[PDB]
Order: sequence, then structure tokens, then C-alpha cells
Amino acid sequence: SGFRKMAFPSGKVEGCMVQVTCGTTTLNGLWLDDVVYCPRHVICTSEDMLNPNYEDLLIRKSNHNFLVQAGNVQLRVIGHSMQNCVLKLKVDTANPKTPKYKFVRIQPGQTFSVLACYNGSPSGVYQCAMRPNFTIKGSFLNGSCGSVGFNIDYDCVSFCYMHHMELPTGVHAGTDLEGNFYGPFVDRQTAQAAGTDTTITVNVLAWLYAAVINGDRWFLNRFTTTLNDFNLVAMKYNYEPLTQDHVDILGPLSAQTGIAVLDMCASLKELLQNGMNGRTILGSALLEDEFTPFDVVRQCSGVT
Amino acid sequence: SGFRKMAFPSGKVEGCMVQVTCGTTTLNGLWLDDVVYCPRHVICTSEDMLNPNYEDLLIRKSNHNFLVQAGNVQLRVIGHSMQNCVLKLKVDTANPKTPKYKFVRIQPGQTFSVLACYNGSPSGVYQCAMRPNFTIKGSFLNGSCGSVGFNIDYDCVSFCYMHHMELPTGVHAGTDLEGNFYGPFVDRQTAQAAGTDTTITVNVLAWLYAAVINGDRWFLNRFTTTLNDFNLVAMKYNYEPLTQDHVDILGPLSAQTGIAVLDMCASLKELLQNGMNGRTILGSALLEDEFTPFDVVRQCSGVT
Ligand SMILES: *CC(=O)N[C@@H](C)c1cc(F)cc(Cl)c1
Ligand SMILES: *CC(=O)N[C@@H](C)c1cc(F)cc(Cl)c1
Repeated sequence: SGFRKMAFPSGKVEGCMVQVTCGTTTLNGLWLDDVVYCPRHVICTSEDMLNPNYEDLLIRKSNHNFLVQAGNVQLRVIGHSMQNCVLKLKVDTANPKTPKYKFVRIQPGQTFSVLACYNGSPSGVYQCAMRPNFTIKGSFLNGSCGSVGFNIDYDCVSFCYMHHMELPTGVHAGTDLEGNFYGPFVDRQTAQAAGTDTTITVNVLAWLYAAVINGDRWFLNRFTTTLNDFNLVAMKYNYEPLTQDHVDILGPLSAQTGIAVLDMCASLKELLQNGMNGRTILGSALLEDEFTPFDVVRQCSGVT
Repeated sequence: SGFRKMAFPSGKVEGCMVQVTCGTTTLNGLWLDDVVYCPRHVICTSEDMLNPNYEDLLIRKSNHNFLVQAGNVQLRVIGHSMQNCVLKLKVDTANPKTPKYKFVRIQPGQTFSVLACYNGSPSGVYQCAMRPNFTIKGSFLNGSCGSVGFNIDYDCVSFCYMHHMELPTGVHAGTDLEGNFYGPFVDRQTAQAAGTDTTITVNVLAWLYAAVINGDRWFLNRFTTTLNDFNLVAMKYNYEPLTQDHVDILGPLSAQTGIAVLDMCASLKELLQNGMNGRTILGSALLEDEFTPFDVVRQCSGVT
């Protein structure tokens, strides 16, 4: 037992990290098969970032201007193209460590692991969720651009995020591996503000089920509620509305614990209205929302 | 910017995980060079665990009774020995993926990453601290025995923990890689209780410095204190006493932020006495103590 914010083992992704340099700008790239993916702003100077015309800046770049280094060895770039906000650099060598992979575009509320990298070298791994305002709260310093987010289904890595930028409020924005930003963000040094960062209700419920499985049961109340009644309280507290799709996904946790989904909603409603009163749940003094129902099942069952 | 509970990239350790089976008992082993390390209770039945005599149970075991599987291939065991609470199985093949490594015995308050494994296969990675009562609060299910804790200094893995057991209160106990338990725990199914789980004061201070670096400054107060005065409050709140050695280690964070260590102690004293008043620091409603001063420096500087 015990419940931790756990990331996927990062080895399969570490084997894909490379350094990409264009002129004086260096960031990370993801090398899968014979293609290196990286943020297109690798072609920009600090001045270019204020109002970049990427197609125009790219005209001044040839294959030899992109320096790709894997470990301490240079890869030969034989092609390059821009797809949305990412560049795809075709190299002459397939990555021998390419895992089985997919590119997926996730929904808000979904979680993933980030392998933060600098100069193509991994520094650490942590667990994130795509916030309902399409930002992530990561840990990214200058040069972390190009670090990726992913999930693993046994031996298949599903890449869902590539880091591009930090908003003036310190939250993060990036794209899927097709180069499309999550949310309305653009890769430009212009002030962009995030919308309301609401709480991912289905994830808090999943985490309350993890708490019961792990022996933290004090918050269990004697009430039940309905979706409509719960959602009136969710709205007041800036929680995401709960739908029958979320109730369906919590079914296995409801089955394992014998606690009906709506009863757990009623316990959450009381926690929102009464607060924690200085108590903790799974060592947290706030309601955690960065575990999906699948994450809780996975961690409580021991999937490898 | 942003500050996350970050684990070391786990690839170097994933390449060392194997499955060890003795009779009907299966757990994880760590394969480094031509030796596989695993908890000695791999030789026990459930009945043996109530009062095991390990030297006696080991007399009934030969090299061929230990089945070691790396991926889906069997390793040949050519020797075996018991060192404290671990078995060392000499195999005929050196692990080709053996990273540069050391075995270290950590002090309470020190943090490390755990690669939780089942059947020799990695399930996830998370960050722990050795608690002041020599337990860790991990996430370990049946079969996680043998999973290891480690730190990385660039390309050298320092293994500090091997998981052995869960106390009846759901906290975890294990050994260093020489088989010596942290704390007073024994590898027997007998009720063993943990001592006071005090808060690692030097780590909370480090995390308050991380909060200031990352823009969370509301808790900064207009006071200072002395070590003796602070420690009177630390004692009352079950925090570890702060020594000049801890002040010395916080020096670089004090230098980077311009906040004297004793002034940060005074801000922590006010947080202990006043509480958070419903506010958060780095997204937490409690004072986090599982980041050392070195972890904060590393994460805020981008070490790979
Ligand atoms: C990774 C990162 O933060 N890159 C910087 C240079 C940046 C700034 C900016 F205004 C927009 C983008 Cl996409 C990237
Ligand atoms: C990894 C684990 O929990 N192993 C179990 C079988 C166990 C039980 C016990 F009472 C003592 C030890 Cl060391 C291990």
C-alpha cells in the first residue's frame, strides 16, 4: 500500500533525447526512427521571438544549419520541414533505441510524465496533468524547450506533449507531437494569459477512492447527492462539472471499494463546504487532482 | 520556473532490474556486474516469515534453486551468499547495461528516487525521503520487494535503498545495498512500530527558498530568530532541530535569494504558529519536507 505521485519509468524516452542547435539557439529534440522533432522556435533569435514569421525565418535555413547531437555524436540532417509549431528534421540514421510509439493529443484532465531535459540530457521526471485551461504546471528552466510528455502502455510510448514556453504567470504551454498547441497559445514573446484553472473533479474523486483503498477514510460521510446537485457545488468551487461519462470511468473504483460514485461525490461536497479542518488525505492538505481514475487503478494494481 | 517533486531519470536503473524466484516466492533483484542483489526473504514461505532462521533456511537452498530472469532470459546462478538481509547471487554473465555505481547508506532527511518494480519489470518512479524514524512513505504492493532507491551524480548511480517490507501502519522499511536495515526493523512478520515521524526542518527551509525563487513570497515575514529560539518552536511542532550544519548547507540558497537563513527560520516559525490560513506555497497546503537543499539547487539550476 501507499499512494505516490508516480511517473512512468523514463528509460524508453531518455533513449530518444537529442540536442538541436540552430545558430546560437539550443534546445531539445525527440529522435524517433529517422526524424528529430523539436520546437520551431529553435530557428529564432531573442529579437525574432517578439514577432516571428516562421515561414520567412525558415527560408534562411538549410539542412546543414540544424546541428543535431545524440550523446556526443553528430547526426547528419538530410531534410527538414515545419509541421504547425514543430520542425521535423530528417536524419540519415534511424534511432537504434526507438521504442514502439504513438503520437496522441490528450484532453484536459489527462495526466502524463515529463522528462525535463537540458542540452539533450535528461535532468528529471515528474507527473503533470493537462489543466482545464490547457496549460501545465511544470518545472522548466531556459533550455528545457523540446522536453516531452508521455504515457506508456507496457512497451508503447504515447507522446502527448512537447514543451514550448512559459507564460508570464509561470505556467507552461506546449504542443502535441504534430505541433498543435494545447489551448489558444502561440509561440511568440507576447503576453498571453491563461483562463480559469479549475479543479479536475473526476481526478479528485479517483484520488479519494485511492485514499479509501489506502486506509485514509475519515472524510467518508453519511450522505449521497445527485449529479445536478453536486454540480451546483462544483460550479461554486471552480471544479469541473461531473458527467455520467466520469461516473462510468469511476465504476471500477466504486466496485473495488463498495462506495457508490454519488456517495463519494457527497463526501467531496462536504469537504469543499467544510474544508479539511487541518486534516490530511494521503499526506496532502488539499484535494489532489492530478491522478486520473486509470492512474489510481494502475498504481493500486501494479501494472508494469 | 515552476517546482515539482521530481525523480531522477530511471533508465540506468531499469537496465538493472531482474526477477528472482526461490520456490514459490518471486520478487525483484538488482543486477550489477555479475551479481544479483535481492531481499533474503525470497527464500521464505508465508509460514517461514513468522519466525525465520535465515541461515537455517538457506542450508536447504542451492544455486539452482534461485531462478533469475532478465527480460525473458534466464541467468545462470554460479554462487550465492547472504550479507546481512540481502542475498548476493553470482551469475555467469555481467550485466551489459551496468551503469557506473556506488552503494551508499543515507542519513534521515536525505531524498532519493524509487523505481517500483513487479516481477523484474518497472512500473513507475517517484521521489522519497528517508524519514527521521528510518521509514519511507512509498507506494509498494505485494511483489515490490527488491525495488531500489537511488540518486544519480551525472552518470553514476548511488544505490541507497532496497525495499523489504511494509509495517502494519502502511509505512515502509528496507535496507541499504549491504543488507543493513535503516532503523531498528527486522525482516520478520512480527508487529514493529515506527517512532515519531518528525518534519525535516532543513528540507522545509530549502523548499521555502524554492518557493521564493519561483515567485511564491506571501509567507515572507518581517522577523528574524536565533537557532535556539527557532528550535524551541521546532520542538513544539515535532520538527527536527536545526543545527549550524543545516544553516551552512542552506548558504547557497540564502545567497541566491538574499534571505538570511535565520530570517527564513523566522518566517517558518510564523507559518507553524499561524498556519497557512487557507493559502498555498508551491501548490501545497502543507510545508513540504521531501526536497533537500541540494535538490532545490539542482532543480533551480538544471543539472543533467
Ligand atoms: C522553451 C522556451 O521557453 N523557449 C523560449 C525561448 C520561448 C519564448 C517565447 F516567447 C515563446 C516560445 Cl514558443 C519560446
Ligand atoms: C516486499 C514484502 O512486503 N515482502 C513481504 C513478503 C515481507 C513480509 C514480512 F513480514 C517481512 C518482510 Cl522483510 C517481507
